[PDB]
Amino acid sequence: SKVFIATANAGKAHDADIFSVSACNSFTVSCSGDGYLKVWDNKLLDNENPKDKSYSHFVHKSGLHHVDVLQAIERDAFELCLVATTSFSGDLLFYRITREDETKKVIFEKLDLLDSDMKKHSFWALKWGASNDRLLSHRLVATDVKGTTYIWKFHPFALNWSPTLELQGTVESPMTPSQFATSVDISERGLIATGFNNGTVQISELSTLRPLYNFESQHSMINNSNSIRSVKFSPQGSLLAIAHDSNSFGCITLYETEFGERIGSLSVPTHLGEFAHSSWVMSLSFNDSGETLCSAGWDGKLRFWDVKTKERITTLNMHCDDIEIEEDILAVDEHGDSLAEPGVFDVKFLKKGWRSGMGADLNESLCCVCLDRSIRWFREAGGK
Amino acid sequence: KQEESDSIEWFQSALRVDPNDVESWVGLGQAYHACGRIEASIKVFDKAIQLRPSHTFAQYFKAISLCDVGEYLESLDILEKVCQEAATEESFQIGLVEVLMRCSLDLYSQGFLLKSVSIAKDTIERIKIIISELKCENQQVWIYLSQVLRLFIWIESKVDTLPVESLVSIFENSEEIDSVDNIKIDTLLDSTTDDNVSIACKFLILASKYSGTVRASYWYNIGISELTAFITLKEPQYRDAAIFAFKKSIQLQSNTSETWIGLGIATMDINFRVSQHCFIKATALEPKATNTWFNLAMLGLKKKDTEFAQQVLNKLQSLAPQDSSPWLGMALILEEQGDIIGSSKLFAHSFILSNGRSKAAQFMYAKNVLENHINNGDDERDIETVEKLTTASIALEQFFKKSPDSQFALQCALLTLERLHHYENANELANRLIGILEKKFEKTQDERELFNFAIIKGQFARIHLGLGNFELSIENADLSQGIISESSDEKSMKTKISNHICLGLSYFFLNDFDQTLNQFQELLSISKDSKHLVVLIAKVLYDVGESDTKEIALQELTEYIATSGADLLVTLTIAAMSILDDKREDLSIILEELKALPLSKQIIDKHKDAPYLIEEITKRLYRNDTGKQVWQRSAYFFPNNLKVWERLDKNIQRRIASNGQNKVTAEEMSKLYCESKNLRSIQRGMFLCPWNVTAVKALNECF
Amino acid sequence: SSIQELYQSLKEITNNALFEDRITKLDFEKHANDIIKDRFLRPSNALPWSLLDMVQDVPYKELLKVPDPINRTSYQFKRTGLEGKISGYKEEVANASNSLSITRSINHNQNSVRGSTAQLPFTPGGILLHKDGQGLFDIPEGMNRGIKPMEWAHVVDLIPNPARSWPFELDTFQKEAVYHLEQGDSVFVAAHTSAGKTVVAEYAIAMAHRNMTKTIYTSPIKALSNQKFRDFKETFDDVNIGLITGDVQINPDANCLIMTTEILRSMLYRGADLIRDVEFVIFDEVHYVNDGVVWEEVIIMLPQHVKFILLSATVPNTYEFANWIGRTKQKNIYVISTPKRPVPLEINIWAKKELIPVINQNSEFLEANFRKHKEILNDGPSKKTWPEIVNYLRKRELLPMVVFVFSKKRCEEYADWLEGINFCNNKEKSQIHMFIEKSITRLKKEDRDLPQILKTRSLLERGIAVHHGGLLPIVKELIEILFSKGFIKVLFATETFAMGLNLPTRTVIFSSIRKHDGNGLRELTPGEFTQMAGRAGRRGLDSTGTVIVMAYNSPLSIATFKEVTMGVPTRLQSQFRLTYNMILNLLRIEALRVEEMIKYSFSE
Amino acid sequence: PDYEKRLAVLKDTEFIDQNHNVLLKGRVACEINSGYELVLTELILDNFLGSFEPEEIVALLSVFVYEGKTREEEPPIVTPRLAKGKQRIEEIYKKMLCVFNTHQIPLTQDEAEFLDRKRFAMMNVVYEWARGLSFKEIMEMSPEAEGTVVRVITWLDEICREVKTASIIIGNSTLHMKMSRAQELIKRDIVFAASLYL
RNA sequence: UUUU
Repeated sequence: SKVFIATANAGKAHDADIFSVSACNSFTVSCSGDGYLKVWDNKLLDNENPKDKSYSHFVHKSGLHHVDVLQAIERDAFELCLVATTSFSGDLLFYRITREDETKKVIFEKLDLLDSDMKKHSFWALKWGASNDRLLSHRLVATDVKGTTYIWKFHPFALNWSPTLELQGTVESPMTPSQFATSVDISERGLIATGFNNGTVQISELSTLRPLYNFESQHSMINNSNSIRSVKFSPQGSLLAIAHDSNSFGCITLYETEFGERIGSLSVPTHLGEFAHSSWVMSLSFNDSGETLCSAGWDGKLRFWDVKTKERITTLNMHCDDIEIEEDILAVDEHGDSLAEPGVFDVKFLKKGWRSGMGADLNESLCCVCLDRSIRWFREAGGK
Repeated sequence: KQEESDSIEWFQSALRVDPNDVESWVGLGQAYHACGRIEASIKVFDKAIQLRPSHTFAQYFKAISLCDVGEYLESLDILEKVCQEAATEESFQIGLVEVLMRCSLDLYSQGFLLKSVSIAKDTIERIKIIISELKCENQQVWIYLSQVLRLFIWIESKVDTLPVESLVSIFENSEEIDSVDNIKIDTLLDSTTDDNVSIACKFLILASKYSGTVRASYWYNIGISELTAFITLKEPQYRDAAIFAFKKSIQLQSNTSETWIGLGIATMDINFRVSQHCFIKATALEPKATNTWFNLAMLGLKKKDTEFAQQVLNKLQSLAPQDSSPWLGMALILEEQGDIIGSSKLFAHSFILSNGRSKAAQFMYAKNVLENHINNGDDERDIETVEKLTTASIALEQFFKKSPDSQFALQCALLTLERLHHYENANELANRLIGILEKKFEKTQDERELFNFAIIKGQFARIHLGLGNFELSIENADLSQGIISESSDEKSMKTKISNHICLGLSYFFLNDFDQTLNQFQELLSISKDSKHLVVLIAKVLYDVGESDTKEIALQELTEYIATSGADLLVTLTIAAMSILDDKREDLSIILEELKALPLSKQIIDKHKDAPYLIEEITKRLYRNDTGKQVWQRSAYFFPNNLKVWERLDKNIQRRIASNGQNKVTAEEMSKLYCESKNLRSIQRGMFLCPWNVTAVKALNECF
Repeated sequence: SSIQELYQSLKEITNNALFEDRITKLDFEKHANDIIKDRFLRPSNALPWSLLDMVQDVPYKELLKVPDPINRTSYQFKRTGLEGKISGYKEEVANASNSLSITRSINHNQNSVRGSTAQLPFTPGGILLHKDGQGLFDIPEGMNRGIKPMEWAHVVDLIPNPARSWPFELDTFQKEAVYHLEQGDSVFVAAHTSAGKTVVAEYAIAMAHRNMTKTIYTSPIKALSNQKFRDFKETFDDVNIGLITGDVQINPDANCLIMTTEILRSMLYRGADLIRDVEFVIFDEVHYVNDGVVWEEVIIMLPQHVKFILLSATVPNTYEFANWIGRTKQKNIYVISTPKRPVPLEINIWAKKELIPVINQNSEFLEANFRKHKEILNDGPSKKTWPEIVNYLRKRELLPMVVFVFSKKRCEEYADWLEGINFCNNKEKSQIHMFIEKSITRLKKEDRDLPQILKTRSLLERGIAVHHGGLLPIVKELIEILFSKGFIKVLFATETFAMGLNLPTRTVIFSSIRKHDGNGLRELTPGEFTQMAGRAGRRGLDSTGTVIVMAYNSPLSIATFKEVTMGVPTRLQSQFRLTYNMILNLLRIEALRVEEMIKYSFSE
Repeated sequence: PDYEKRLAVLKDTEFIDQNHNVLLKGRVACEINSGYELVLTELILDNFLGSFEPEEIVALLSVFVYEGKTREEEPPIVTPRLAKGKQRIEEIYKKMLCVFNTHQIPLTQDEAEFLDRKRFAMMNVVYEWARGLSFKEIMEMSPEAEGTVVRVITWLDEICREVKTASIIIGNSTLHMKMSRAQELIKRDIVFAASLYL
């Protein structure tokens, strides 16, 4: 991944901050603080505004900050697409996405999968675990404000549609008193990683739900900075990338999950020390092959790293004037503050063939949401 | 006929005539491999496998090629499947062992020291299986075993994992040099009082003896193993055996550089002329090797000839600028001479170039960083110093994985972790150090070790004080004070002061025996007088609450002020004490004092504690007078200060810290977002710091 | 109220039946002693560095590197019988910084594409100290003291299972080149531009792909690399191609890699592992001569398993260079030359609104027509001459036309004199607008609004464009693509546009026959004119190629006209040079001494 | 004879010794692949560039990539350190010309007229591009066309790479960090836009 | 006053 070309964008897509983004083969999902959920069609034609092929639905008045989509072919012909979101109030909501036969419009259907006793908790993070030959049932993992990780199993059928969520168990925080669980991830090999606000990461086994490792990524414990913002597993390898703060700096550390030992860190010279970004790292993403890592920075840059050599490859700069339609450009916010270099909230790699359009048919894509309330799409030059 | 390049065209023509010949594809791939065309051979083997999936040798050749290009996972899977399909073939098993060993060595070189030992154990298990079942013996498998056994000696923190059960059966299912080393299987089995590392090295020297080019290689391998044992254990018989083996190997061929390098290494101290001649011969044999020059430099340095070492290191730097050894040698030379800045720069360059592959680079970098920042008078707000300490701590953590139980490195790491507030790792490190010292002093039955014992106990008490174990801290402080009380030297006063501080603070915090704390702090004040020490003692005495304690604290603070002059910290502490004690005359005097500080005393006060104190005193003496004028003056002098704009305008404060003008943390930035009292900004600030109470409370209070 | 209570209070927020930016009801604004006590009079468990400064005190065999073991035994496979299958094995009896061999070990840490100076190169293809005292050495080499303790080229006159097939019937020279490549050696083709030299390169790439090897395509101009990359992307199926630049690498593990000559030379001098699998290196535009052209050094430095395919224009010095290469590298190379052009070219002179032919199809000069020209006339273009010629060619349907002007300013000046002439319909204008809009979507609004882009867009939407070296590369690429699409009718170009590029044109017009290069005005050499005037006919869509040389109120000299239009063509010249970087690298490598490299050269 | 004279010049400047062994200066000059290796090697060998900023160093190195065949009056320099570096480079080049003329080596047209052309006329443009100005303002203040500026910056990228490697060889880490920062700073926008054929 |  060396050359990235912008293919489409949509400024002023949402009315508030777009905190997360997710993609599937059919569409891309965005959640914002205004309480809406927008579905963007991935199969665009030449000379088509992205906002023309978009559909929105209102979920919660308090806004949404996490989103994940699960798409799979559950039977010979049955197809299910599920969207899970969590709100600022702490509610976990599930929606089924389907399309009309004639108009081809997207329909939203709300699902009820949590019992009354399960609705008393405040969830923060979530992640869909799809079937990857590890076990025949899909998985859902979430964290709460008390530090506990929950694991479920989703059963679509009881072909008869009757979804049901079955709780497998819970994993508690490794330290007393409990801390805030800020991020969570699940791998294809059956591992769960959880990040905490004190800088501690815990890894537990999916099958038996018992802790394995407890490594501490803090540079120094002089101050109470250095919380964990993002934890990501490598798609095929035994590698775990950690994004953590360092007293106004952003750091990335690499660990190997077979034995849990520190491998190294990614850093570049910035206006000394070992820091990857100037402000903070808010998101991380691996490509399909697991050889390139993308970090979204609060400073307004997308940096691409070589995993094996731990060296930077290229940098993408974000500007408010990159929006095609000039009437959608948001130069200043509601307080007159500049947005010429807006920070990135989330970044996502799209698989080959997911996103079609201006030459993006045979190579990997990329999507990001920024502070100017915009959503942007890129494509990798060349083919594969 | 081994004329591989000549058959490429013939195989290509035969393949053009018939594109479905599997043997033509196999021959073309095996010809490409010997011509350095590894990727083309990989593709050819893939093609042949696609034609005939049941072909067996094609998968083995593909696995070897994948190992050559460095793809260990796919080759390991292929070879495991092949060995499962047919376990009778010896070549397949040997190739699997080879790939396992190469993968382990590559992981070791790449820094994956925890999986290297596991793969080495797997390789040893496979070798045991081969020897026990197939009853097949060859030189290659023993060389592979010896290469694997070096991983356990190199990674000494994981030496207890060595499979001593499989190795016994490996050495029980199969004389000139035996009289020197006396290393035998029977002597190995009937041994006692032998350390783990010694047994590891003795196991290393049995695969070399259980395996004229071939004989020369055999004797050179035995000599290399004995040289490794001599370096690791420092016993003369290993040196004699190594020299004997090197002499025999030289008498066999005498046309290889490595034998001369080994002979020069084994005779470094017995005679320097012999080592010089050996290194010159080795350099003349192979001029493209940069190790001989470094060995000659080290030999010259061991004889205290600095000019020769400097010249050879200059030549070596001209030769191999990317290697980290010449920089280490130059740094050592400059440290011996007396230059300090250049030595630090060279140590840093060596550490950066090493990339974790050198223990010595890590150790010298950590020692230099500790030396340069032990009494430098620097604060904890300097990013560069804290980052240097963090890098030194990481380097020492990497160092302890290969060579643990080192006293000097353990003490340096203890000091670094004390500076870094990592009180949990320091506890384990100090436990290991105490155990090592106790083991060392319980054998020689000496008494000179009691001096370092007291210092280690004092450090261990400080670690407990930091962790919060007041009882153990008091016990260790008492032990250290008792062990050394009549001594009068430079290293005793520091330990005495540290023990007094630990005792007083530990009693005050939990024991509530304020009389003992008062006695110890009085003794400390009698023994020393420094600004920070007297300020800490005054704060502790004030926190006690006794009227006599407060009087003593104020009196000794004023005495220090009279003796050493005026300082901002002491004045601020006195002002705080007066404000908490409600002394109107003292408050007015301090308000007169605080409002006329020199500019030097205002540039230093980066957190504007003084203006806050002036505002607090002003509002507590003149009803409700507005004291914002000091904030306006401070903003006039310091418009780019984050603290001054808090009292004047939060918009300016949010804007200034927004885009990198000042360095602001996530909690502070989240506080700035929420203070605009807007739904979007409140959501932003709660997303940044979800555990903040004010953010969630404001979001709840919105609607 | 801890965080748990606050988060429990949040769940009471019930959804009701547009977004509104709400304002909180919380008020952010004598317990002031708690802050003072916590800030100025709070003892702590963690001792600051000030106290550690007072209570803390700081407290050759292992620096060596023992040589690694050695293994001299290996395995050999002995097949048996017809259709050889592995029957038995027997036990029978070097890094990048030590050996020059191709069989040295591969280190996976370094780049396999670029390399490093820490690696020695591979062996190029086809190219006392004992101061003993009492029996033992004491003086190392290079010092004054010890330790004091203290093979031919052939000319050809003009496959059962071909690796590539084409619909049309191949030319004789194409068939000869394909046959000689199939036989397994080198070729050296010298033919006119747009005569079908790309067929040879395509067949070479297909042959390499069949044999599971790789190909390298080099050109001395970086502008041609992108065009060739797009062309081979569109042409080729089942084979992947890549592009290597100074910084960007696209598909590094591709069968075909396109780069420049300097990148290949830098790769060669640093021993990149890429050359291990490379079978062909193709040298295009060999005839190019400018005072980046370092292809001879590449020829010298290449390994011995690499073959050569060299594509060039018609020059009379081919055999000398072919023989030099064959003798130097011990390679068999064949020389194929063809003067045939698919579209005949006719030379005309424009004078007094009249086209007067002076050289017919058979390259025969016409003295009577030149005399007619000279007498009819009895100096540069004016503000009313270009529209007249444009209308004249529109009346006779002689578009598209290309005018070559050898100055940046005069091209733009001439294009502005065509105001009031339009060549596009409504649909054509809409399509051009759409393409321009879709091309510049990767830039910012500030970049999209540059005056050059606006001016070019104004010109492009009428069928008129200008091509010269002072434009932005994106503007030049847009102009070239739009011209290839067939939308542009009138174009003013410099010599940049006369090199290997797609150029469908029906008429070529020369503003002048004098070019100012270096120091001093100079009349065009026959090679420059032949290359520039040789692009005036489209194969299969045009019958003849019209070439017009313009005279403005003054007759053209017959001597200069004959010298430029019909004269002895230019010859190939050697551009080999000596540089301090070259000598220093050779001295550092300590192999292939500089004298040997110099003596193995065309000049010597 | 040209090779012998070049060897004599290399030995006279302490790049090699009497035995033709490559010295430290000769090792650094092996990595520079522009047309002026010796001048750049002696510019970066000592600690002259210690006080400079990354923008100042990247703007100063543009003399080695700009042909200088313009026809306008140069504007005054933007920073004093750029003028100091210009003086240093001119003095080094005068000394090199003296050395070359001592051994009677035939020079090229560009080497002979290095100081007779306006090769320092693009320092301001490169400095302002590194600072972060837009291309419209850069073109408004430039004395050349768009293609010339694009070519100059594209070549300065490779110059920065070479200086990174040379600084790694020398033993200077501050120069390495400054070169990395400058390389990140200059690579942006329309100058380094993706090709329309990709 | 082209090419880079």
